[PDB]
This record gives sequence, C-alpha cells and structure tokens, in this order.
Amino acid sequence: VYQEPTDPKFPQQWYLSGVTQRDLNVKAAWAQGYTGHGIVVSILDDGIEKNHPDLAGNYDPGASFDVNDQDPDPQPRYTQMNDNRHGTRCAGEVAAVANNGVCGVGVAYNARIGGVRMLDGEVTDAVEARSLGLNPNHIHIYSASWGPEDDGKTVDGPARLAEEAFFRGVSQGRGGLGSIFVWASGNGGREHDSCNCDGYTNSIYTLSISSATQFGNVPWYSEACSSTLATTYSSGNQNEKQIVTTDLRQKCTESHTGTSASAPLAAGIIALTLEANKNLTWRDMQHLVVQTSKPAHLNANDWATNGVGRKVSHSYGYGLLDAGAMVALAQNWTTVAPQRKCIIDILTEPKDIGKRLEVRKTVTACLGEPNHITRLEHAQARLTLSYNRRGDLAIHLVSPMGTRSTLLAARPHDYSADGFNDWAFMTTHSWDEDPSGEWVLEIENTSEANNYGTLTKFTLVLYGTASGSLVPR
Ligand SMILES: [Ca+2]
Ligand SMILES: [Ca+2]
Ligand SMILES: [Ca+2]
Ligand SMILES: [Cl-]
Ligand code: NA
Ligand code: NA
Ligand code: NA
Ligand code: NA
Ligand code: NA
Ligand code: NA
Ligand code: NA
Ligand code: NA
Repeated sequence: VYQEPTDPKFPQQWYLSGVTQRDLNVKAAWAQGYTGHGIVVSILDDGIEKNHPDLAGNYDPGASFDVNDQDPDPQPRYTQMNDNRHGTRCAGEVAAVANNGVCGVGVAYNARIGGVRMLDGEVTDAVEARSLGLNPNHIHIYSASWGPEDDGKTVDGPARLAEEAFFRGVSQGRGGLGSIFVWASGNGGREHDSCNCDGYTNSIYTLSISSATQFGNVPWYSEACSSTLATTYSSGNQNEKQIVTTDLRQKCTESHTGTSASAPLAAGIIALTLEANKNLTWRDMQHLVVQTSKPAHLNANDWATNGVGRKVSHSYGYGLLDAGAMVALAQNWTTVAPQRKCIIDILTEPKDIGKRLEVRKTVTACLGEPNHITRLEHAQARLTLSYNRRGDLAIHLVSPMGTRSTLLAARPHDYSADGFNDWAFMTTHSWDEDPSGEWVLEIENTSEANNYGTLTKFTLVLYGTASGSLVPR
C-alpha cells in the first residue's frame, strides 16, 4: 500500500532508499506509517530559508529564533558567497516536503522543522546556551555540528551557560523526558583530530554521529573517538555520491558534504522513532541507537567486539543507523530505570607519566549503595595532567570486560604545553557491560622525544543502572 515519494531528486537520495542494501533503511520506517508527524526538529546553525519551496510546508516558527540579531526570524543573511546556506541544507535533510515535485524529501518529511540563526556572528557561551535552551517544551530534537575548531590542536567544550543548557534540556525539556541533542562528531580528519577533544560531541547529553562514504569507507574528514555512538552516510571521493537537499535561494543541491550532513539525517531518523513512541527519554533514545545500529559493510581497521557481544568502532560507533529497526524496537520499548552515577577517585598519589604510565584499579561500582551500577551506559575518565607536548599523548582505557577504548589518539599538530584540566574523556564502547572489576588506564608517549609530565587526578565516572539487561549478542 505504501507509495514511495515521487519527488524529482528522490531517486538520487541513495542513502534513503536503494536496492543496494547500502542505505539507512528509511523506507521500511515510512511503510510502517512513520514519517515524522507531530515531531519538532530544530537546526542550530546559520539560519533557515523558511520560505524555501521544499521547507515552507513543514516550517515551524515555534522551533526557530535568531540569536545573532535577537529576533524571531531565522532567515539567513544573503551574500554573494552564499556563506549562510548550511542551515537550509541541513533542514532539508530532516524535513524537506515529499510528493510536491520539488527537489527530494526529508527523512521525516512530515515533521515540523525550524532553525536557530546563531552561527552568523560572535558565538559566545550565552549564544550557545540560548540556542540549546530554545523552546524546550516545544522542540523535541536539536541538531548541531558546531564546537571547537577542527584544527587538531584544540581542546574545548561547553562553558557554564551551555553546560547548564544541556542539563536543563535533558532534565526538564520535553515534559521531563529530555531534549534530544544530536551532534556531528567533527570534520577534522585531515588535521588528524581526535573528537574526544571536542566537549560538545564528547558529552553524554549529545547523541553523536559520524560518517561513512557511499562505498562504506571512513571519509577523509572523519574523526575517530570513543564518544561517538553511530553513523550515517555522507560524502566521500569524487566517484561517490553525496547528500541531496534544499539549498539557499530556493535551489536544490546534490553536493552537501561532511560529518555535518550526517547529524541531520540521524535527527530525522530519531524523529521517526519518537513518532513511534513519544514517551522515549533522552537516554532511551541512546539505548535504541546502540541496540539497532548495524556494522555490516562498513570498513574499518578497528572493529572490536565488546563485553556484551556488540561490534564497535571508533570511526563508526555501533555502526549505521537503521530507521526500520529503530521504529520497530521503539514501539514496545520499556523506559530505562533512572540514571545512576558512581564516582570513583582512582589515584592516591600523583604519577609521573614518562614514556608510559599504566594505572590499574579494581572497583566495586558503588556496591551496596543506591548508585550501584551493574549495567553501564557512558563511562568517563576525568583526567588532570601536565605534559610538555600534548599531542604526543595517546590514552586508552580498558574495561573489566576487556573492552579497550581509545580516549585520545596522537594529534601531531597539538603542540600545547597546557595538558588536560579535569577533562572528561568519554566512551560509549562499554555500554551494557558490568563495570565491576579491574579498569586499566594507559597513557603513553607516542613520540621519540624525551617528554615529561604528571597525572594528578583520575576520576572514573560511571553512569548506568542495575536492571533490565538483555542476553549478550
Ligand atoms: Ca532575523
Ligand atoms: Ca520535495
Ligand atoms: Ca574536532
Ligand atoms: Cl552528572
Ligand atoms: Na567558547
Ligand atoms: Na574551554
Ligand atoms: Na568553551
Ligand atoms: Na526529567
Ligand atoms: Na555525545
Ligand atoms: Na572483546
Ligand atoms: Na567484573
Ligand atoms: Na585483568
């Protein structure tokens, strides 16, 4: 009975539907009757062309604001260079109108779509906070790709107002179920960037997404890190297709690219999922992504099986999003138990790093206490250390179940002598593992240089629950 969209560029949207099996399985969701009706998504970027012929029908002024000029109208600023086209491109990925003879379609082509104009000006902590915190009882899902420069030498994350916006969002947003913040993991591949150094994507409050090329490879621009959860398709080399969407000046583009094109596709899939079950919490949604995402046919040299039998990669997280599987699993999903937090201060004395430092600690994970965790979600190693050349460091963390997470890869351009100041390196790779037992932190100098420094604090922070586990995969 389901008739797929007739839009002129829909056949070019290879990632939505293909006979190849190299797609996001979105048609299967549409055929189950989920197209995003009733869900509200906001693009946090450089504005949205609200009168675009493929956006106007789904546009929601209630999901929109202009923080740069402080007015309700997120219309992009037009220039000869068309610099402010990115938000419009991303909006079309989520919610371009279907069956209207214009361009292609959004993943959630019946969802409502808005945009916050907030990148076209000075992006302060306050600007970020007011964008993240926009109308949080109306907007369900936020999509963003901003954060620290992808130069492979920066370490930065949300300051106080923005971090407060994240906690207010997931705590009180969406009727207490929590705002869904979908994030792109970064575009710094060429600079050998490592995305746990980006505190926005490295946050537990953001659902972080990386890219795969059409032929199933890790694109040139990709950043690997343990905080990433999953993957959607985006651009690659010049023989591979790219993302097809709405463009500035009421046009259509077939050349939208980069990890920033992956996050909106994920946001669209999450919109379909929320339509299938409006009662899903922000943590429920991350569980669904972990359980349903698919490694198959994604090529990486670092695929590893974790303690509960799931394949995970630092390039891809748990793999490609599967919209059909997401909406199926959502429908009778049982809400996860309240989030517990177990704080373990590991060191009894500072430790010289030298050539290599290994710190082993056996933990009980708050045994006997209300924060006892037997079922991990996110884990953080919050590290404070000095070092003379930061980018020469590589840091790994091994769970009791033997899952080795890369917290930090060598960053050749990072010459900083500033070290890390309580930086909360996060891994998703031990999700659903029992965190009781021996954890191992490894810090090593990857260079030949005689480097030096000291680890002064290592807090292992465990999040999760103590109930509801599945039989391991
Ligand atoms: Ca405006
Ligand atoms: Ca269309
Ligand atoms: Ca980065
Ligand atoms: Cl917390
Ligand atoms: Na900042
Ligand atoms: Na900072
Ligand atoms: Na900052
Ligand atoms: Na809540
Ligand atoms: Na994240
Ligand atoms: Na393993
Ligand atoms: Na154990
Ligand atoms: Na052991």
